[PDB]
Amino acid sequence: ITEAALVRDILYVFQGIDNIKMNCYKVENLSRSLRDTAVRLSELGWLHNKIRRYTDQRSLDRSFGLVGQSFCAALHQELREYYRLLSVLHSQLQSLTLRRLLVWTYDPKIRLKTLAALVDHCQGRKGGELASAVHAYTKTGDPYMRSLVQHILSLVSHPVLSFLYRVASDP
Amino acid sequence: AAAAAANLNAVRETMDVLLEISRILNTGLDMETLSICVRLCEQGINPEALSSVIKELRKATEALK
Amino acid sequence: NLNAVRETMDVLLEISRILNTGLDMETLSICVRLCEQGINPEALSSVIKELRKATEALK
Amino acid sequence: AALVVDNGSGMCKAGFAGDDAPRAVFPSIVGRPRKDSYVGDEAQSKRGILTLKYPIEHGIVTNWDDMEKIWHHTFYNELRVAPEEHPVLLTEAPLNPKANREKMTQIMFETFNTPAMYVAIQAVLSLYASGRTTGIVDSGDGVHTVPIYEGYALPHAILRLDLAGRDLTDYLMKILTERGYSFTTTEREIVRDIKEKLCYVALDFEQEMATAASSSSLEKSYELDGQVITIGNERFRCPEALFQPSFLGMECGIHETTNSIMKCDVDIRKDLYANTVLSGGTTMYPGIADRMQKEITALAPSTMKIKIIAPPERKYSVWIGGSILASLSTFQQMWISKQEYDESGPSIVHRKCF
Amino acid sequence: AQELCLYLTKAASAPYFEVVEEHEYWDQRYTIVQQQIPSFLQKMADKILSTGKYLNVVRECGEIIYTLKERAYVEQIEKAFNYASKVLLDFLM
Amino acid sequence: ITQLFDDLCEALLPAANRKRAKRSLKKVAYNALFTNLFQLPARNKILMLSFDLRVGGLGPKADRLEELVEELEAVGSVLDLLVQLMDVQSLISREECLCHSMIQETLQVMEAAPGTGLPTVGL
Amino acid sequence: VLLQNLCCRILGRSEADVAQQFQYAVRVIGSNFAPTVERDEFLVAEKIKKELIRQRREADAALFSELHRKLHSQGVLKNKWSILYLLLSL
Repeated sequence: ITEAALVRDILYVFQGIDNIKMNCYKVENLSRSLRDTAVRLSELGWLHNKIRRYTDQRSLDRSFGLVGQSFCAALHQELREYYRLLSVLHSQLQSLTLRRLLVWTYDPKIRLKTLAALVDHCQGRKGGELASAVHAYTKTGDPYMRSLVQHILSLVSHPVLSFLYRVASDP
Repeated sequence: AAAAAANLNAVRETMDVLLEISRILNTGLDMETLSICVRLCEQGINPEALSSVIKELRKATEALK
Repeated sequence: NLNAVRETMDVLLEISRILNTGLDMETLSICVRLCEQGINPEALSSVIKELRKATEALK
Repeated sequence: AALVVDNGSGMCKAGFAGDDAPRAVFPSIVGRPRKDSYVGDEAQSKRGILTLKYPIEHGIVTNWDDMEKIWHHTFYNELRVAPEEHPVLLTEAPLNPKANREKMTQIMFETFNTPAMYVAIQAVLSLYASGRTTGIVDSGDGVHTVPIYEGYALPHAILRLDLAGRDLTDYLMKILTERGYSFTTTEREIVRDIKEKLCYVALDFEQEMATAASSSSLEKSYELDGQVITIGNERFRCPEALFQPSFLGMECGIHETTNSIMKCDVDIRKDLYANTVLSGGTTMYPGIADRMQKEITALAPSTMKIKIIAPPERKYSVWIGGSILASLSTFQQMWISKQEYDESGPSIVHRKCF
Repeated sequence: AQELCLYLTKAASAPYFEVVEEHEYWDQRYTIVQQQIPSFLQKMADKILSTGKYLNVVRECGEIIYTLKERAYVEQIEKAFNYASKVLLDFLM
Repeated sequence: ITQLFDDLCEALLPAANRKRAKRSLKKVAYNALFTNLFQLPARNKILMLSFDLRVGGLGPKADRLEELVEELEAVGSVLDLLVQLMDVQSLISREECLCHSMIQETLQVMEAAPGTGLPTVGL
Repeated sequence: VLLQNLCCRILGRSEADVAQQFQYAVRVIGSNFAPTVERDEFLVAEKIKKELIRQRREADAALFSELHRKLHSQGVLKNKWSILYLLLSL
């Protein structure tokens, strides 16, 4: 199995579409130096699933509220960009290798680390209680995360400040 | 030199012939105004649009006089 | 009056946005208030283009 | 670094070209016992045991021996630099006698051995600081309306008014005393403070007097030893003297003097009217810009566009203008070098500093 | 490796210099912890605690760089504590 | 006026010596202000720019530029300062230059001499 | 800027005075910039002769034919259709 063939499948495992198959993306031959680097790279694609399932399962039911939409519709502007990176990486496959990917995808291994762990801390929260559980992620100090989550808060807290400028009501 | 003076002659001719076609057609234009309307028509401009303007500014200069 | 001078200052941002001038909101209020003093605007066109020039030599 | 030294009738301002403000400001005084010579704040602090001299009392240097001491003080005490190591830009009053310009030049090169120097008119520097080269400008401590066109002051149209901050301070002492208090002693320093902090120029004198006479709405308190005193119509009556010198027994106000414009060529008068710039500590009174606007408008043709420019930093606009000028690329060729001085002598200043 | 360990501490200190522990009648609100003292600010361990403390009894009512043999930050703290009191003391008179 | 030039010099200063550059940039403000001082209506200059708008399309925007200067009448020297200073095919041609300006900005570093684009190796 | 000189030639004024008309001239010229009909100097010529003949001025209809050739002889005019289409209208 050539190294180029692995670079062909990995660019798909970054999305969910599976040599590399589906919780770790167990790869199934080739030398040990190749399987190890694929394993870590393939697993980044698995994260992308956990963040995609939420923005697809909750984009189905109509009883998630008005805040749960501006959150589920702010996890997409932070995904189109992840679809622009996959665009660029594919145009060069026609040269890049495994050891060259690690530096390319070292940063989106973190943004896909906060978002894939921001949708688990707020699972059953709807309404304002969700805008209060994506604010408990700002007390972090890490200048790269505190400047990412402090942007999703600026979108999730827009519907809340829409009622206010216009608290449980009773029908 | 010379080719820069031969062009200033071939333009004073044409600007003198267009002034003849202008008087036998009895357009109210004169030698000064007519040199503006020629320059405009060189760059490419609708004479159906440019003539509506002149037919208007001349129609408003009377309400002020 | 401060409500009027806010609107007149807010409209003036757009005509500086579609004219593709690099002036952001802060540098605009600086230049508007400075032009409001009475300085000739033909000179201000040169200081901004030079401050932006020496700023680029750093980067 | 080049030095910028603003020689004031009451306060000298000194610093380095390129800076936004002077590094030092001190009284233009030299004192000797009634350490042999005292200059600046120290002379003032120990005035009790000294006889004070004011070598540039009205803007023009009258005693060069003490002026030299003020400059020595400026370099070695205030700025802590050696003049022989830095070019020096000095300021001068409008209508400064030609002989004085040569004297200043000779002293800088021969006494202080400056590597380079230049002298500029105070009013011109203030205009530069406002971003202009044309306009009419200066009220300080001991003494001008200066029309300037394209960077050149017009000497024939310059007017001098021997009425400034010092006179206003003494007038305030007088009217506060008439009120029932008593400010008469070299108390003058206290009143100067009251003046700088609580005075203002009324838009309309009579209306303001009527308001103060029928209510306490214009009164302000000032604390001395703890005694709190009240200042009423004196707040605006004091600076009113700038507009009506008769209050001081003097026979024109600053608005009328700003006559200077009428002495200029008719073709540049509109530029002056549209660019009347205020400078100096005595132009710091709140309300002075609007009052000038109103008064000039009354004197000028109804069709004239009048604009009074009052920079927030006008108290030091002379110095700031010097800092700006000395920092200009095109100005470097304008300095008088020690070489040029050795070649042509003191009189070169007339050609180099026109 | 002295340019490096200055690049870390310049970035590992922005969170601290943007905020001494608090509690929940007023001498037990904020109290100095003795261990976590930089031992080069030990000279001013009392002016820091006293500087922010005055800012809170008014708030609820209604840049620094490290250099060696140069005290540009020790002087920078005194320039703020000398204002921290002049806003509260005047607030009570 | 001596301060309004000091606040102007702060805005154009890009955020990060920031204490001496402001002192030197205030020179460039003064060194350039007095060059013009040493050496025509207002609304007409907008129309001459309104014309050039309509020619290259975008008519309604030009009908807006004139809509505001008509209400700004009921200040003239301020607008005199401002005048001094296929819908789908363009989409697919933008998201293609990005992938040309994203694989280039990083392949110019991935393949070079060891230690060129790296800043820590430059120490 | 050239449209504003025209408004100062026809109406005798300065550009600071006449600005309502120049507001009406940008409305018409703009959005009507591109030429709407195919351009040919032949058809426009056979309509300036047909017009001077209709006024019993048959002598100037054969003089124009000699002035329209000189325009081609010198060759400093790029669009000869436009300037004739306009001179005929006025």
